[PDB]
Amino acid sequence: KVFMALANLLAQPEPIAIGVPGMHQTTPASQFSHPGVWPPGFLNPQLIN
Amino acid sequence: KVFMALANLLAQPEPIAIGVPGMHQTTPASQFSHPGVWPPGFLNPQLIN
Amino acid sequence: NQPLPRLTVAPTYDSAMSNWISTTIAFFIRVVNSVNMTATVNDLTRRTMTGVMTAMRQVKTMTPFYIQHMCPTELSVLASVTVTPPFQVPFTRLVQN
Amino acid sequence: NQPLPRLTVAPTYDSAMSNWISTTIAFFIRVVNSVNMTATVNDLTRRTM
Amino acid sequence: NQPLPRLTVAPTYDSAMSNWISTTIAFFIRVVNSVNMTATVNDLTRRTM
Amino acid sequence: GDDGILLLPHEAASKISADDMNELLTCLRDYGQLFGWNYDIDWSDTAEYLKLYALMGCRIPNTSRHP
Amino acid sequence: VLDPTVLTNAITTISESTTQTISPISEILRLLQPMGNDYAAFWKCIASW
Amino acid sequence: DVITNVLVARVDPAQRGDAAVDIRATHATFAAALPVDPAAIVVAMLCGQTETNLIPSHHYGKAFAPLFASNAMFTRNQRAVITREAFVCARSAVAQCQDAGFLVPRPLDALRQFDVTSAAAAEIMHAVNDAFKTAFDLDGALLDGLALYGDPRIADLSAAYLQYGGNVVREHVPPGPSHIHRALQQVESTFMAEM
Amino acid sequence: TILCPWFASSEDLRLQQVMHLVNISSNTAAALPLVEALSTLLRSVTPL
Repeated sequence: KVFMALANLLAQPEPIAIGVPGMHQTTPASQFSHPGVWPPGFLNPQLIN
Repeated sequence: KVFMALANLLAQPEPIAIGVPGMHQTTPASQFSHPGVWPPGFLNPQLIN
Repeated sequence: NQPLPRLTVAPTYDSAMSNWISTTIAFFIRVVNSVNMTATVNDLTRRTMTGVMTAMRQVKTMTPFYIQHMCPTELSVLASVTVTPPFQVPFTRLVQN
Repeated sequence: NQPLPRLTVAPTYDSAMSNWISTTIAFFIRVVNSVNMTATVNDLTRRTM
Repeated sequence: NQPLPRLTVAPTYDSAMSNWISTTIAFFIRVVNSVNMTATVNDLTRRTM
Repeated sequence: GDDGILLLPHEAASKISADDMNELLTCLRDYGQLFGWNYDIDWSDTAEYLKLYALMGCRIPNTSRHP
Repeated sequence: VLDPTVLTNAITTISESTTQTISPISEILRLLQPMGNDYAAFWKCIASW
Repeated sequence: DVITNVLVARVDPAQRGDAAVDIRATHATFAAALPVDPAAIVVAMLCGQTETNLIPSHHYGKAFAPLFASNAMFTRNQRAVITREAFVCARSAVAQCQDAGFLVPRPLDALRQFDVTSAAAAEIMHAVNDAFKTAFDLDGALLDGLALYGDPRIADLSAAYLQYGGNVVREHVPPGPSHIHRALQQVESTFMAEM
Repeated sequence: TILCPWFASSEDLRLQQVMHLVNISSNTAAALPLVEALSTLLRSVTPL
């Protein structure tokens, strides 16, 4: 919820991958409440360019 | 009617095809009332990945 | 169906409707606890709706015992007291032909 | 054109509308920062535009 | 965790809480002093932030 | 002025025994006897600093004070 | 006999009859029925066998 | 290892045909949340202060002193013996009227007993609980929520939590060694010889 | 020969709390009295 709060408000400058099809970069961080919907760039920051 | 009622609710998140001709996964459980319309993935769950 | 036992511990959960309830709810818990639901459902409400189902799964009810052991030996008697005898066709568990 | 999604939708930047907007803003951020605008407009209100 | 201190107590920055504070301030200054925020926000009010 | 609030320490403030407080105010009333100071001690667990009142952190406007 | 008070006491521990009333009250709105209905549709369903 | 659910059941999934199925279904989940403002915390976690001459060893020794002079530290300890001995003697009351229930000795098994239903054991365990609270003079919620599901016949208290990677603990609590239950077992043994 | 019976074993204390979690409701309105029972004692005896 912290990580997808900054990643929410920067979507045009910095996009990162969201694994699940229902959620996107501009999805509100209140909804990121399941362990499987964690962004793969948040688990492994090496994945983010 | 029980199987298709769940299958209606997850049309895009579980995008599976139904082998009855002319008919789709957005077809309700009220329609499935004839034995030639039972899905072949319901007949053989090995067709469902 | 089966004949009626003495109503002990194991002949109240051995029923096929106890088999049906305790596995449908066990399936519908991992539906709401899946990955795709959280676009609308919250973590509290995933933890709440699970709690509703696992209460519904574990409410002691005797209607599986009735439908397994008591209801046929009532329908067999009530068939012979109606003026119109029961017209009945056979059932089919997913055979399609 | 893309087909209709049946999932939860969020505003994305991969569309051609967003490709049109975010590249004509990127052109007028160049006109404002161009040499013809440099001598005329004050610098601190040039950053404001 | 640390054991209960035996001497007179003072506000100090060694703590992991302070390490959480002094590094999340250090990131958000780099948010303010980023290329994605330099061109938008005035230099007189970036250093105010 | 003549009146003022006495405060108890935050550790054992509200958990003080009333039998200990009655032995305090007996000694405080006998303390002003060394000066002739008749202390008008009140122990009603309410505030009164300069003719203004309280009850559980709610200011009580004395309507009888301003007729 | 058919008495819904056992499951009502079981669903009361997670009831939350206040707000965010979307999901759990819509259950018991069609599940409680103290004076809502008789249990006819159950026995009508046995009699059809 | 994200703790998705914390799971506690009244009925164990053993006598019920319930052991192989998932632990989200075999237990009940603690669904609670506290939406605390981060705006309130930042101007709290970066904002509090103490006085200069404060030493926490002296502060806490003065502070915790009026709350350890009381006897309430020992009250819940001597309710746990009562709660356990209410639980064993009501487990044993149900499992002796049942035929071959839990592993309890059954000295009254020569006596006739027919109605072994769920409401039968409910009218036993509540009759134990009402005759246990009256005997030991307590008005608390002893054994009351244990009959919530409607089945005291199968009642073993268990606790678990399901981590996200399929892991589980399932550390279930058995009852401790009883003393009044073994007295009742001796009273029932000398009953049959001296009816 | 005093006899002041107070202590339970750790097995007896953990048995009581599971039944205390059984007797409680599982919603957020029943665990809210517990988190504020300790929060009152946290405000009561604190340096901060």
